[PDB]
Amino acid sequence: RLQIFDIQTKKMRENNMMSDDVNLAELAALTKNFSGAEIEGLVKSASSFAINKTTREDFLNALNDVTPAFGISEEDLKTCVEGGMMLYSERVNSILKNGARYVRQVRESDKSRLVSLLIHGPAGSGKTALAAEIALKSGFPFIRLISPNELSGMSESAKIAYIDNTFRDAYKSPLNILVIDSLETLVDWVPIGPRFSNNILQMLKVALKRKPPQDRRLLIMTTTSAYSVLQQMDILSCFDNEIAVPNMTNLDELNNVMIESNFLDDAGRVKVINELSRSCPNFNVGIKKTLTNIETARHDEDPVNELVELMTQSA
Amino acid sequence: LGVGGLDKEFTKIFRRAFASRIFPPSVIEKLGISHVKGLLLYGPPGTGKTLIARKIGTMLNAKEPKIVNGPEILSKYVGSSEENIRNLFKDAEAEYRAKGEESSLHIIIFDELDSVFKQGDNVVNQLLAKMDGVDQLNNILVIGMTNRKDLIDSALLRPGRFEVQVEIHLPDEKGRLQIFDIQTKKMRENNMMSDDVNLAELAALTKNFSGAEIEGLVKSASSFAINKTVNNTKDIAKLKVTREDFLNALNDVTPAFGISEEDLKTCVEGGMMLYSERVNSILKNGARYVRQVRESDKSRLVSLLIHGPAGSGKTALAAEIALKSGFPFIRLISPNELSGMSESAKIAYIDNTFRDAYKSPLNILVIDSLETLVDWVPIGPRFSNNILQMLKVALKRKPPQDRRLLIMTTTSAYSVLQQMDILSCFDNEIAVPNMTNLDELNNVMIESNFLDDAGRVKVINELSRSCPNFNVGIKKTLTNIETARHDEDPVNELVELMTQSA
Ligand SMILES: Nc1ncnc2c1ncn2[C@@H]1O[C@H](COP(=O)(O)OP(=O)(O)OP(=O)(O)O)[C@@H](O)[C@H]1O
Ligand SMILES: Nc1ncnc2c1ncn2[C@@H]1O[C@H](COP(=O)(O)OP(=O)(O)OP(=O)(O)O)[C@@H](O)[C@H]1O
Ligand SMILES: Nc1ncnc2c1ncn2[C@@H]1O[C@H](COP(=O)(O)OP(=O)(O)O)[C@@H](O)[C@H]1O
Ligand SMILES: [Mg+2]
Ligand SMILES: [Mg+2]
Repeated sequence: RLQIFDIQTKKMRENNMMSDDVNLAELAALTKNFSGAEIEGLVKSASSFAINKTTREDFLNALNDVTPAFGISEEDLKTCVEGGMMLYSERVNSILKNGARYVRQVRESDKSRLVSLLIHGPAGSGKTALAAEIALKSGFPFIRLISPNELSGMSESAKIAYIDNTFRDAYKSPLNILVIDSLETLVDWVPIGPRFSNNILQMLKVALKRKPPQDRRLLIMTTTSAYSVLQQMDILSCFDNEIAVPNMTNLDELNNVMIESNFLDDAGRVKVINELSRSCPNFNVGIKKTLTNIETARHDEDPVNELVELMTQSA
Repeated sequence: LGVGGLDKEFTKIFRRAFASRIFPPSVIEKLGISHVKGLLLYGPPGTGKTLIARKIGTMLNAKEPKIVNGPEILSKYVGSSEENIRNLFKDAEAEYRAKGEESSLHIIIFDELDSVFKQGDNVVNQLLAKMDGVDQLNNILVIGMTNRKDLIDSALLRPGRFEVQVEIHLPDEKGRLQIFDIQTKKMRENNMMSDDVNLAELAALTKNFSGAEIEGLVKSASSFAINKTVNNTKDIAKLKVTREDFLNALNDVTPAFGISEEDLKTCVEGGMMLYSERVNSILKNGARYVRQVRESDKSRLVSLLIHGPAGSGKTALAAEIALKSGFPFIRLISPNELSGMSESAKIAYIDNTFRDAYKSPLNILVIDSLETLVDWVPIGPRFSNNILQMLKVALKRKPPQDRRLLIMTTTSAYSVLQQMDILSCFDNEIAVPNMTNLDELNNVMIESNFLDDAGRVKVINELSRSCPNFNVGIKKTLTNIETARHDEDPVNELVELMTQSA
């Protein structure tokens, strides 16, 4: 990419129309998966800044207007899928360190060019947020997620073609990561029949075992909440490891979350725990329920007496 | 003359199709016979069917053959398609009325005939009318060429229409040696070729090549020598191609009907260690089967089913046996290749693959995920019946004319198949078990150089009383071995992962 920058900026350099503070070497590193036309567009946008004013900052600002293919889907992953992250238990830290180890292994090994992991647990635990958070810290150039929102209102034939085209594009960068969300909902599962589409299932089953070409590598993460259903369709031999995400069952974790969420002074935080000590000592709820009950209690006239009632109802 | 290889398939053609034209009309009328007016040739593409016709045309001093393309005729408009047929024979019609019996021979060539039957009738009727009906013309000879003889309707093969039929095969070692001489005569005769180039050695390296590929190889070899001087510069007096040029050129042309080595090497095999006696026994049996195939006449078809627990390592043994065999033709029909195709498309693809497999002395077919191809699901159960019968029939059929292939398929649903009643198709069964002893784990850890012996013994010490009755396949064990290598505490992580997997 350095030579492409040289070719593009030779004309600018040759007429002393370029500042001396701009270094092309750093630009050659900032643009990680750009093409020639992308560099041309970047140069044009940067020159537009100088033209409109009547430098390095011009290029740095132009970098914010051009988004390349094979880039990072920052908005979809960051905003919707992550709305808080607090270490309420040791298991979260263990899961995060294992994920980091796997991410580093994928980058620093030749034998492992394809790793697939399955994240399953009761609904509302937070599987999807962990899946996206692990990928965000990796820093790989390419990241994409497949969720039902993309396939809504489509026919089956278009669905297969779309997924196959995405997987085809996945094999054209040094590093890739893919996320799959709510596997059961993608296949249109309803238990009365049961009813579902078999072609999509077979296509996914074939895809999940294929290896990339030319010393290339990619990582796959999937999230599910129907482990038994997947057991019925005997596709458990595709994933090389599993991770379990349980719910909360101790009052200490609830206290830690309450402290992290800035509920109120310690006086009432002690009273809530004291009441729940003998109200229902064996509650079992997820993070999503608690982080919405805390939100609900804050806006009420009697937060202490309302949060306890909500906890009793949920349990 | 200009044609090498085919020797016995040319004398027979000349005996029947052309031998009569030489003699004077007097003796022919004396005998009371008639000249043959049809001829059919079939074989794999790019093997030299038109060349023999053109070269045999020159001996008789006949007019230069005309050519017609079947798809071209069919694609044009209907009116022009009907009109153009009468144009081909115009010269023959004129010269016949001009001279009579003493006219010269005219030869016409027709290519891709089967395209007309693959669906058109007007052209066939007009062709037959000019050569069989009351409009008989006694100065033409029609030659038809097709790659699939079974599709031509039997009505055309009876006497009076395409009486003689011939087949063309891929060249033998002698054929490749002769075609190389035919190609390099000009270079040899003017001293532009080195003395270190040996053709007898070149003949063996190119195994399943056709004539066009040999010509392209010569072209690339010449290009290699030419490029070495440019960058035009007057030095061209000692230009002489050499062996190294052809050896480099060999790595440039990839033939059809050839080894798909990339799929065999990259995706399937990435590690192989003999940790037990059973692996050695399996490999020995595979080698024995290969040698049985190579040096026996009674066995021309062998099919095997390798079965075991999911993730046992099935796909690795098959590819390892296949690669060491050294066969000219190796191929796989797998869900990766069939992905995204329709049902009828799948049927046609499988049929075409099997037909192509019948055109080499030795072949290997690897069918991957047999239960997945049929699209089976235990819930219904659901499956496509039509594909099942195709696969059931194809697994017993024998290749024609003393050819041989080995089919191998892998599955993990032995109960489903035995229920389906298709277990009579497979000649033999092989079972690959999982690891059940810690001494095997010790060898697995040792041969991968996981870490030093001091920490090596500790893992065994811990597993001795952690969980002595583990049962895990090679894939999961080797993945855990590698995933524990990038951690701060290899021992605890490895022990916990291996215990959890069990
Ligand atoms: N440690 C944590 N792990 C997961 N989620 C957390 C954590 N701390 C806070 N949260 C909050 O939990 C909320 C619920 O998680 P998330 O949105 O990932 O749900 P989910 O498991 O994908 O949901 P569903 O099962 O309905 O598909 C997130 O908005 C996140 O803000
Ligand atoms: N001796 C061996 N036998 C089998 N596999 C081995 C051996 N040594 C190492 N391996 C590794 O085992 C891994 C598992 O192989 P493979 O994926 O083909 O198995 P499988 O049981 O057919 O898998 P699948 O679940 O896709 O059906 C391969 O990556 C190979 O690297
Ligand atoms: N035995 C042979 N000797 C020399 N050249 C051959 C031979 N067989 C095929 N060829 C090459 O094949 C080319 C023509 O083949 P082609 O007309 O395509 O036959 P078909 O169409 O029947 O496959 C020629 O360029 C010729 O050099
Ligand atoms: Mg989910
Ligand atoms: Mg396999």
